[PDB]
Amino acid sequence: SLYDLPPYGDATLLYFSDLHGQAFPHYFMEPPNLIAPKPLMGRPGYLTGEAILRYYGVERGTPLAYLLSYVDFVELARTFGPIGGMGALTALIRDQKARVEAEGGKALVLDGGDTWTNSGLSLLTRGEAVVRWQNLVGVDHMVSHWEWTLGRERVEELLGLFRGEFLSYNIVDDLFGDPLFPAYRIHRVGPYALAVVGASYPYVKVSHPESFTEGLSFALDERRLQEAVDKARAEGANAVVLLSHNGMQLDAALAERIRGIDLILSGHTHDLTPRPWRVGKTWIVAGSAAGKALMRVDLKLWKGGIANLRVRVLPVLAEHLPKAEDVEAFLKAQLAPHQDHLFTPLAVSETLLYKRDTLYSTWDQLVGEAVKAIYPEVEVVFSPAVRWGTTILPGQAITWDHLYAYTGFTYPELYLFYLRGAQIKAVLEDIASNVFTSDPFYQQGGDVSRVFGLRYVLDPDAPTGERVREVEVGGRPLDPNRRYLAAAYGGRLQRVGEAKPGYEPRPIYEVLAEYLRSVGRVRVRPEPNVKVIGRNYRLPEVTG
Ligand SMILES: [Mn+2]
Ligand SMILES: [Mn+2]
Repeated sequence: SLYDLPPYGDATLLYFSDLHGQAFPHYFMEPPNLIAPKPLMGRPGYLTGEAILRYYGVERGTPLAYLLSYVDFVELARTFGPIGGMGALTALIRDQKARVEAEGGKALVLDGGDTWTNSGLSLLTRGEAVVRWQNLVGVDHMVSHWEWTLGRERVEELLGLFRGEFLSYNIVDDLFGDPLFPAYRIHRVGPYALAVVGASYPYVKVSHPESFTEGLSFALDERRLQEAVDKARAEGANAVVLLSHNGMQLDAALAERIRGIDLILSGHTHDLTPRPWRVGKTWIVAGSAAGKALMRVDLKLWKGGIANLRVRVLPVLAEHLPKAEDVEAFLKAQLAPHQDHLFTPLAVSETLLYKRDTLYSTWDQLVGEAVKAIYPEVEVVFSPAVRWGTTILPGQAITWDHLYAYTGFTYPELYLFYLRGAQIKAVLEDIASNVFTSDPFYQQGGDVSRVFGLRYVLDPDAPTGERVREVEVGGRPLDPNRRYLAAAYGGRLQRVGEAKPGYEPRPIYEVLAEYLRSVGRVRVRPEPNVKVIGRNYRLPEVTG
């Protein structure tokens, strides 16, 4: 029994992160690849497939293996059923908190951020229905990242509804530098005091439209973070927990630079850590994503920190959890009007459609194919390599709710523009230098944009300017001076391009629904357009 655990410690943290508004049970496969430059290979955040199972001592075919790796995915999805769903997550959280309290324990419900956005329910209520669900379950704290794509005003509004206490040491006014929210909160846990410090994603300005966060700075400030930890302890905190949305590698670097952080609950990177990652004098536990798991962290505290801890990744399996009737009732009420829109099949996929990967996915290829089919003049389609999304099983129907799960940006516009061949290589080399940075302190936690219509060779360990080679567009060598017509959504690439005259940008999801409804069935087979030097590029089994 995964959920039946004996008591342990003075305090229990019930933690999830990066739900990305996923209201319903769904499928979410881990990436087939998490390519690292040599210096970073074999670390948590860079483990996939069989390697991840071995690292954590997880047996193949188990519920944990199903959550942790792409290995046997389709087979395990049919065996254990879908993951997540606000209903099941709520039921699990409620079960766990009741056990702990009945033990005489103290349980905190911590949300790592990236909760309010990127789903049908979210887009339909501009995030509000997600905030309401949060209040139903009882979230004690949360940090943020994508929340800000709602715009400063809407966030300000929703925080008025949010019953938990929002934290962040780094969101400050861009002129005066005064923090807008509390950096941390101290909770009494028996005779001890536990401080929960919050950190929001520091790269919000360059990752989303600048207008969403005008007047704010989210910059990483070690001096300021260190000072908040020092203050928490001065005020009585025995132990310090960082509820983070920096990204796990950045969290790791901080563990070696900041003093006094005992545990980091790492969001943003969508990682899974069945056993805590020990860095310096800190333990790190990742928050997974899309509601697939509830991390239960039991702490035995001492006057100077965390003496020991028990970490359990609890799978959120809807077929094996009781119902949270109030959550189910609330969702039916919230989405009754939109049932037909959200859940009517648009098309049936014959193969596995997955999103997560360093370089390539079948979902993103489907999108490239959809764009080219509707805009035949397009030569290259740049798809955003976000880590949020969903997974479609073979024979499963694709719905609007799925489209919003995959492309539910608040700025979902597809842009058509010309790029010179030299800009194409430069863009890839640029992304490559960010993703394959050998220094974790500079890591931003993203993947490489998928470019449909081109093929290339990548050397993660080559010097900057030399990582991308042998570029080919439409079966011919890349010509640096030729103007290629490109398409791109969810990013900023259009800013350096020459807009296609006569084209009016429109939401990527409209283009996809139009395509899907027409073809009725899709069968995208994995055909990676990249060759990785020094690495074995892996693929999942897409049938079954
Ligand atoms: Mn996220
Ligand atoms: Mn994030």
